[PDB]
Amino acid sequence: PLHKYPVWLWKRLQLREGICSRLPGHYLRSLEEERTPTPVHYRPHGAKFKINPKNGQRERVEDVPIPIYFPPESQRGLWGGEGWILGQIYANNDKLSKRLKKVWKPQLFEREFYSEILDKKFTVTVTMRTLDLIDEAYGLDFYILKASGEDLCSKFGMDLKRGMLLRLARQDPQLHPEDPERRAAIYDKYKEFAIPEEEAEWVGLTLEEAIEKQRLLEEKDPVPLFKIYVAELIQQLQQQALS
Amino acid sequence: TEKEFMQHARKAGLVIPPEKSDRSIHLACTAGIFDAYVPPEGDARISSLSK
Amino acid sequence: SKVTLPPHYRYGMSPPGSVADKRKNPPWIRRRPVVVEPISDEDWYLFCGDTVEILEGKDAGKQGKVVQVIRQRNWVVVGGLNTHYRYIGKTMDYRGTMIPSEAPLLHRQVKLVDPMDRKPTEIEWRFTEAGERVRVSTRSGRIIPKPEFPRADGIVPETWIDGPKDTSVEDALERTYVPCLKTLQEEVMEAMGIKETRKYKKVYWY
Amino acid sequence: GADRMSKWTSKRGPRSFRGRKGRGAKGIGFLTSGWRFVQIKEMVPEFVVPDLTGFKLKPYVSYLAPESEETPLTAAQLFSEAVAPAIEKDFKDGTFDPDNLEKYGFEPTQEGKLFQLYPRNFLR
Amino acid sequence: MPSPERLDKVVDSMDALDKVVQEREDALRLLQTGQERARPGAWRRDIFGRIIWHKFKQWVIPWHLNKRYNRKRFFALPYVDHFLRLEREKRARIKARKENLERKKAKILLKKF
Amino acid sequence: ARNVVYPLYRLGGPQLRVFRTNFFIQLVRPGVAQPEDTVQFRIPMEMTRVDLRNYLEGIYNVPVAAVRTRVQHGSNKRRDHRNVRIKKPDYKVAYVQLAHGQTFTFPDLFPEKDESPEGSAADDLYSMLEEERQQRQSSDPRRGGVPSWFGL
RNA sequence: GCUAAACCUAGCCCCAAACCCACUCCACCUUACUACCAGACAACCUUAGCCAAACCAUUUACCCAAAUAAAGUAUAGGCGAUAGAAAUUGAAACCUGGCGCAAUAGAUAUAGUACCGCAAGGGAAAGAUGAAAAAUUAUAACCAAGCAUAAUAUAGCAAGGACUAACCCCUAUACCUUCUGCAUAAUGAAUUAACUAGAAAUAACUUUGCAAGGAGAGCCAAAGCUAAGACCCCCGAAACCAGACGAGCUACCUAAGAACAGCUAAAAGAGCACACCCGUCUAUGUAGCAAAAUAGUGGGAAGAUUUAUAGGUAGAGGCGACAAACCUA
RNA sequence: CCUCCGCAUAAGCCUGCGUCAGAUUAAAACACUGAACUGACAAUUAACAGCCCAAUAUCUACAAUCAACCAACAAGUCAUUAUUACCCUCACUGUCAACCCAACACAGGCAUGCUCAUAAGGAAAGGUUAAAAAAAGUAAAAGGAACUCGGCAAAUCUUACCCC
Ligand SMILES: [Mg+2]
Ligand SMILES: [Mg+2]
Ligand SMILES: [Mg+2]
Ligand SMILES: [Mg+2]
Ligand SMILES: [Mg+2]
Ligand SMILES: [Mg+2]
Ligand SMILES: [Mg+2]
Ligand SMILES: [Mg+2]
Ligand SMILES: [Mg+2]
Ligand SMILES: [Mg+2]
Ligand SMILES: [Mg+2]
Ligand SMILES: [Mg+2]
Ligand SMILES: [Mg+2]
Ligand SMILES: [Mg+2]
Ligand SMILES: [Mg+2]
Ligand SMILES: [Mg+2]
Ligand SMILES: [Mg+2]
Ligand SMILES: [Mg+2]
Ligand SMILES: [Mg+2]
Ligand SMILES: [Mg+2]
Ligand SMILES: [Mg+2]
Ligand SMILES: [Mg+2]
Ligand SMILES: [Mg+2]
Ligand SMILES: [Mg+2]
Repeated sequence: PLHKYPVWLWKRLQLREGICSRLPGHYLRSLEEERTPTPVHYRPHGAKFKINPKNGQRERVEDVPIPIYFPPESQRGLWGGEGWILGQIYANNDKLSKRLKKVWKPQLFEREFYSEILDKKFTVTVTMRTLDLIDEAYGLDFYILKASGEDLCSKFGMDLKRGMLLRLARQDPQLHPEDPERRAAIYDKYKEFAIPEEEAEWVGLTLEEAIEKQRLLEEKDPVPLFKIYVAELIQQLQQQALS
Repeated sequence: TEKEFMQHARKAGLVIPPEKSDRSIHLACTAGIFDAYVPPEGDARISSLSK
Repeated sequence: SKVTLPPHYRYGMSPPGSVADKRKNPPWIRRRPVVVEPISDEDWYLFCGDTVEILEGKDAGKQGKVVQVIRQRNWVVVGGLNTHYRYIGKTMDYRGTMIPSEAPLLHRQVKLVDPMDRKPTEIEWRFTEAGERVRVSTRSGRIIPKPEFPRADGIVPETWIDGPKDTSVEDALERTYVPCLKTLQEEVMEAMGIKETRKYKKVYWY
Repeated sequence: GADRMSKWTSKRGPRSFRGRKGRGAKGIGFLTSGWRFVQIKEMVPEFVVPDLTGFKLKPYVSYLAPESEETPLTAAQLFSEAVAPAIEKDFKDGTFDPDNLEKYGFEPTQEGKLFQLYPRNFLR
Repeated sequence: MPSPERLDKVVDSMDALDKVVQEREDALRLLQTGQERARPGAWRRDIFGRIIWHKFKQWVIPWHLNKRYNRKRFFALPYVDHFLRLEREKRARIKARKENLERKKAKILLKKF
Repeated sequence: ARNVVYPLYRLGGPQLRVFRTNFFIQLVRPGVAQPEDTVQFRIPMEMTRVDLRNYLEGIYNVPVAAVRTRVQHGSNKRRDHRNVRIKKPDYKVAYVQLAHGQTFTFPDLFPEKDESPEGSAADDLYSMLEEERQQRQSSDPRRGGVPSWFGL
């Protein structure tokens, strides 16, 4: 026999089934977006057509990504668009020798930051590209809120983004009373986003966490049928009496 | 190297219709005679018309 | 009582719960099954007890009554008509007493006969507008009631006598149930005078 | 080799296995430090047998009993038979209050009385 | 045995009584609590990736500190998807062969009759 | 009761009481020699000693002194047709004894074969068979082998 | 005529359509088939290899996005055996079978049953009278390999020529093959029944149709284009990687125990010698009692000894009082 | 007549020479009927070993070997205290056997106690004749290793020399 749907559509089928179909639209769209990240370990081509030497004929060129590995240390900390590259390297840079395997490792600098939106210092083993992006984005909060989910490549970054979005949406007192001018200035500095509350709670959550949250929201202990029975009875008696 | 002989039957007709069933047997006769007729002793001597 | 039958069991007159049946086809032989006409339960017009008529055979055109019906292979027998000859008692030194045995027939060879003129007539299932469902003729428009045949219980209710361990009728139909919001356990506990002071503590479920 | 198709009973293990297996018997106590058994009288199932003196009902029914149609006894029928008359009586006069319903048999929780239904505290 | 049907009669009578008392208990539970099946539980996935109904065992100590209950795992882990797919393919083959058998039987019935 | 989840008893909880029990005991006659006070029963696999004592003193109200039970393992050697072992259902026999020194024997439910009612759908066939047997068995070795039907 | 030969149905493979399911009560993560008690640690990782290039170290479609022409084009490739796109016109919703088969065929299956190992795992034949077996009847027989009915009768690869008759008369060195040469004393064979071994492109040959055009888009063309026919075996090794299994026999270690009469006991890793640990030699058998046995002649037997229980060390390794010894014959 | 055996404990599938009918057929290397069987009848009842121990802090250097002389070296196999809370009690697993691992009813192997031969237990022989050959046992007129590469079964009881 044969299958009705291909093997690469079962995830979409399970999402369109029942328990995974009650998810909100924005979360499903953000999960099914799937956008390519920024080139990090390779220089992308300028134009779509490149004139190669030796022959005067134009050819279309494309920039392919590099299959990099993400260890759990990357998800725990805040890394850039790099990671572990499990590739192969020849001997003396020639294909007429031996094909050896070489795995590069990024550099880790255990530094300390200070988030202005959360007002709490965290110890994160930051690298160099992340520090460069933070310096170019003029702060850490801007680097966290501007970069999308395909740029952080870490769970802590998405958690920080979701926390900042909730803090900016709920208008909850960040610091403390007796000086609201600082909180007002902080809220005015980060005003070019302002994601609503019903959509900021589903930013960065995985599939299992989303299913757990949807089950907890749709829990509801079974109401006893006695209340429904007496309600139907009083409705029927009112309908037969008022007529 | 592990085979025996089958075919286990008997050559005798036992009782099996009336053993837990709802269909009887519709016979068309009986066992013997009702009453045995007794011919006269002088049948061969008086084999004519009457006497 | 409840024995699982093979998926391709051959029905040969004898009931599945008998010694002769276990002797005939024991659970070891899987002979060729006999495909039968897929007749539904609503189109089965002939029952057990009504008079029938043999279409063709060794004694065609004769009447008779049916004493046993088979719905698995559409086998019906006639009350001492299309029969053969055999022997009941058989030993090693003496055998005899020839008693005829009936032979099963198919539904295509048996037609229902109306008691008005004693003639073969096809009978259909015409649902009456009164409420019940009986058998109505086709070329005659006559109605044939269901024949009264004794059930498999082997006892008639017109002369049943209640035994020592048999109850009457005026007590089994006595309205004694009182609908309330009390469980049977607590009810039979409070009815006998059993009391309890201590309660049940908290317990988990996982 | 040993057997595999047969189930694991209590006649297969050595001296260290005869005891913790058993035949599914329900424990009515525990052990102590002196190889003794502390049987609790509140753990043995007490059989409650009512009196059978003036009971006129035989285990077999007579064939003269007429038959009737069969229908399941759902909760709606019991409700309409028990609570509906009382509710109609208290509403037809003018004293029904939808705030309190504990006077009709309804219990908001099952931790108050002894015989609870959802957790099932009673055996059988 | 003189009369073996009496045993079956008593058996079915007691089974009917048990069914009646169970229906009454279920009706009372629905009128009071409003939940079916007095045995609590939830749909949990075992290690084999089978959606089964886990029944509660009713312990004394809670679950966040038990020693034996924590050793009972409840996750599929990415290595049983292939086995589940193979079982699904086997069941699909079974159903297809059953449908083919039914079609062959129908064809034989239409050909002979 | 068997196949029923028992409620977890807490230190100081109510008395565990069962109403509709699901136990089926069988009074089996002893095979070997047994005294006049020891009575042998057959309890299911989910029944202890105090449970049997309560069951015998609550329903039948029989004074029980001591209960000594043991597990009986059925045979498992009978092979079918496809070479497979046939497992027999196991049971647990009991050996209770009376308290007040009373005696108990096991009567027979069988020596009473005095029944000869009217038989038309069963006894008539046997009567016809025996009549045919009495009327047919009349061979004569002096004939040699000729049939005894022709009167000539 | 005994042995024994045939009697069709469980269905089996792929299409079109359709997306397929999982608690009656109890037991199922500890010694699963166990009702009941105090450290919550457990996934997130380039697959490799064989073969081919007559070796092989670069390389070798397998990568899961519907056809085709482009096109096997530019390209990559010890520039060689090979690999291989893109840009581009484009891709007509709905219909229930087998020019496949019938138990050595078709799924291994009536079944993942027996059986083998502690273990993963490997894993095979089954069922035939009949409308009425509640017709235990008298018939339907007749064909292969093995047998009696019905043994031998001198001489000769078993055969031919023959006459009035089996022998007697003459001639004549089994079968396929590596081989110049084989019945050779080379290879295979006891028979019967079932099964098993030439699958295919560019370029070629023949025959219809159309024609400077042929062809159901793409391709070819200074007599061409389309279609059809025709054609290229089977089985048999040692090796390598990946995923899981084994110290219950044997090597080593760990914790708690047991064993050793008697005499000389020089104080002893002393001697003879029971039970015990191993087996230097003779005799018996190599399809045996035994896929490693039987008695003594043997060494030890108060300690570097043996053993009952439980756990750990496993292949790019374990262990080793070092035999390349052992890791379930 | 043998006992180089047996009875128990330890390990092991758990019903595997008790009765009944079939014993026509089917497994005894042949028979009776039964250690190579079909169905029904029920054995084993614990006191035997297990199923075990409420916590907080603290305490435990002068072996065993008749342990009393002496003498050691491989330096060793066994024990409690103060406090808090707890007076419901006898449930569960097996008690059969001629039995386990080696494809078997195999001259193979199995840990401790008991009298080391007794009160446990079994039969080298189916019958007929004494063919040749082979294997296992007693001894022989004279030589006692003169036969064999070598004292190779065997019984007397056996000293010295060389190498390692
Ligand atoms: Mg090669
Ligand atoms: Mg393209
Ligand atoms: Mg087959
Ligand atoms: Mg096969
Ligand atoms: Mg022949
Ligand atoms: Mg010649
Ligand atoms: Mg040939
Ligand atoms: Mg050759
Ligand atoms: Mg040559
Ligand atoms: Mg030759
Ligand atoms: Mg050769
Ligand atoms: Mg040969
Ligand atoms: Mg070991
Ligand atoms: Mg060694
Ligand atoms: Mg010594
Ligand atoms: Mg010595
Ligand atoms: Mg060496
Ligand atoms: Mg014993
Ligand atoms: Mg062997
Ligand atoms: Mg004796
Ligand atoms: Mg002899
Ligand atoms: Mg001499
Ligand atoms: Mg010499
Ligand atoms: Mg010698």
